[PDB]
Amino acid sequence: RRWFHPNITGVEAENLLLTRGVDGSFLARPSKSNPGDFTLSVRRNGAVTHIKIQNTGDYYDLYGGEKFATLAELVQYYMEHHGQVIELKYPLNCADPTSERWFHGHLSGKEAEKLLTEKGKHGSFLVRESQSHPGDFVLSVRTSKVTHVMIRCQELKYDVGGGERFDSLTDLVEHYKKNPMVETLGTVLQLKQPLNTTRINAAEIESRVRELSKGFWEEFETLQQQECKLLYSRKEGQRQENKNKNRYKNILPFDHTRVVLHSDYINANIIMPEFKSYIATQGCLQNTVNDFWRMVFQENSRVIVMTTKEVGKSKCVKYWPDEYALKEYGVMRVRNVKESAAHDYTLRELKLSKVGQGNTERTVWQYHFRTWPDHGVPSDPGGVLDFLEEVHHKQESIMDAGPVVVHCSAGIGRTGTFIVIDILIDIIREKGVDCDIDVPKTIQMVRSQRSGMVPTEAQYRFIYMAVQHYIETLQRRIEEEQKSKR
Repeated sequence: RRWFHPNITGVEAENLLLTRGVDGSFLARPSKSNPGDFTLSVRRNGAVTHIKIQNTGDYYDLYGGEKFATLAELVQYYMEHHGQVIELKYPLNCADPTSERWFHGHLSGKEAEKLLTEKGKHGSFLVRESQSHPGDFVLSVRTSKVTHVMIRCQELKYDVGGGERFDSLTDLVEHYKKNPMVETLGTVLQLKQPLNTTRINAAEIESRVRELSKGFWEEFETLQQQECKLLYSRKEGQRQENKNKNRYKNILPFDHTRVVLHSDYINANIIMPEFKSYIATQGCLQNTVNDFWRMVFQENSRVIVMTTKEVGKSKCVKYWPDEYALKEYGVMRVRNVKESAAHDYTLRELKLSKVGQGNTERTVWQYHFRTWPDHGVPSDPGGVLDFLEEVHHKQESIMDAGPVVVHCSAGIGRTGTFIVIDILIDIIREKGVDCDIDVPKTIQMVRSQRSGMVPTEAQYRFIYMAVQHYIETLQRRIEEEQKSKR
């Protein structure tokens, strides 16, 4: 993601496009006028146009245009499709390495070495600012030893002391990743993966949250710089016969992880924790109700998680019948047995069966979350955690249960937040308080299965807050089992 510039103004973007760019040149930058949103600065007829990209929480909405899952999918679309006519021809690469995984800057010699010893493995690397020589940089690689390679900045160009000269540190790292440096003793300085700083033991969660609260925006931006690596094919969703099956024509499921209906299409993806499964799907459309019940039956889904409220826009269509009423959705029959109302949710006991087959009947428990706000995320994660614990205990109670169907609007915002929290809290529930948990790495893993899961920093912070809250209730529980009470 070279076209994204994290620390530039609107005026700086115009100068960089007029002096170092041409007609068709472009870049992406965070909106300083409205935090959270983004701006697409494109050069046309020797003039710079700034187009607003609204990050609503559910999608990336181009002002007076189309809606997308990620900023990378927006850029990828306009570089090969029509239209705006404004053209996205040449991506203007960023010299700023601040948003990269491997960059640290603030780090020192002994500090980088201590982090590489415990957190690192063979091939772990980092780029830090030089202490003894201001302006220069240091590349520290683990291989079993830690090797330091100086990066000299000579006239805005970077080099290791010999060879090619690069415009940016990202260009230096990317080149030596493909062509690795050879040590004098025949050792190979492999740049396999950057040093993991985000990986933390679930006991030091409160301390990490404290650090990011003074932080969170820096960590989430680093994760957003990885969305170019998740540009998998979405051809099945692009089909003419599948266009109206999509709520948003560009937020499409990945072909390798999509749910194939054995008329085989549905905007849904199977989420597998690649280190309980989930079906991350969009909000039901009036023409996709039949396809939804085909998916629940085929995949043997027993728990449905509705993250959108019942009560001025449509996010999900009533795919279930009224209490005590029975409905036929093509070949599938749904019977609403009982509706249980809690303050945060509504539990609907639905009986799904194939028409003409009584033996195929199973109980599908639909959990309808209502307390979620119209705009933004709640500050207290207690309500969501009590809901997910109830969802997990219902899922665990059923013997032959398939994936948990989770849906919102585009099936990427709330769906992504609810799935990631449930994955992370499942590790803490099974492996106890002492276990390794990585928030952005879990999101990136979920993101490789469905386009842009967890699109906002507020939703990213909410996961950290929900994980911290869940560990605290667990810690208080064990402490209470040891408490003298009367």
